[PDB]
Amino acid sequence: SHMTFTIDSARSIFPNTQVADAIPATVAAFNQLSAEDQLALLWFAYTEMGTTITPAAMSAANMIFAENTLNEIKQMPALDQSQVMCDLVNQADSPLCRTYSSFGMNVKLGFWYQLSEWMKEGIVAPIPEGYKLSEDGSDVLEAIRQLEGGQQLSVLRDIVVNMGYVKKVKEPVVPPKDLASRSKSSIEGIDNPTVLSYMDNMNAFDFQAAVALFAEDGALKPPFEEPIVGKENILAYMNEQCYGLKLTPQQGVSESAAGEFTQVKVTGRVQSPWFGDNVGLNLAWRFLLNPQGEIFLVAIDVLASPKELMNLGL
Ligand SMILES: CC1=C(/C=C/C(C)=C/C=C/C(C)=C/C=C/C=C(C)/C=C/C=C(C)/C=C/C2=C(C)C(=O)CCC2(C)C)C(C)(C)CCC1
Repeated sequence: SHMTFTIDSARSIFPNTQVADAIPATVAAFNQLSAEDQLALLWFAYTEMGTTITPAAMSAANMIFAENTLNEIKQMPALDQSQVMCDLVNQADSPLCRTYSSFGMNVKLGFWYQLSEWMKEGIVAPIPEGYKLSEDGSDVLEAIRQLEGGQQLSVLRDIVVNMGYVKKVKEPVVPPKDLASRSKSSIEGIDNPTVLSYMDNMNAFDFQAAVALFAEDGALKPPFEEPIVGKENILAYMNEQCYGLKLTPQQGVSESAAGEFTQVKVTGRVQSPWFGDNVGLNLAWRFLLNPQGEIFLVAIDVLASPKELMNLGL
């Protein structure tokens, strides 16, 4: 009397999948730096991207939620403005740091975008002119710079959402696309209707229909994060982060797994609404589907290199 799979065990499907281990490795080294090296580093890392980041639409959609905090920061004198940003990057326990944690990912990113423009403008205390990183800061920055552009964005995203204090409810409601404006996924080697439905629903921003594909104890595991377990939790996450994505699943493989479960690996690209033209992250989706065809786990990973797109069969 036992269990074929746990979420823990499920997470080992498809072991020859190389993830971009350098992303969290670099975030971990970033976390050892001083607050002033940290903010300067993000300044340099952010600013480097230039055109790669398309900040305009997402900022606009999300700014209602950050407006009051931002304007409160706007009215502070420079030394208070610096101190608040130091509090966020240090993960201090302040009411502002807690309000920051309650913001949705896209609100957090629009917040920092606004601070980036005001810093440029000198409405917010900028990074001191000619500020120069420590040897350790400099090294984290070169590590970032060695990554593919999408992976650098992953670093930035990871750092941003983990600032402030450690239920994300302050985000906009998601409009699903019109029924007349949706796209049907085609994946080479794969006809699995759960997988195609996951792709199509996610692409249409129909997160009720995507959550409906999961088991009651099913789980969605983002890149470098713990699994999110159960429909209410998965829907909440999808509302926070999955608006505006263009998923391009390209290939995959299906195999039977123990106890009439089915294991499905897909590789492809995502484009975030924050990304430019031709920026995509290469992803794996690794599904474990129970015998009833429902998602017990889907695990999304950023791939180490484009070589991993065709790492499929066994
Ligand atoms: C901080 C800071 C500053 C400003 C920083 C700014 C302004 C940063 C902007 C960064 C941005 C805009 C990054 C955006 C990145 C987006 C990424 C990398 C998203 C990837 C998405 C993926 C991989 C999604 C895939 C998924 C799929 C396909 C699924 O099947 C299910 C869900 C999910 C897993 C989500 C300044 C300069 C002031 C200095 C002081 C501190």
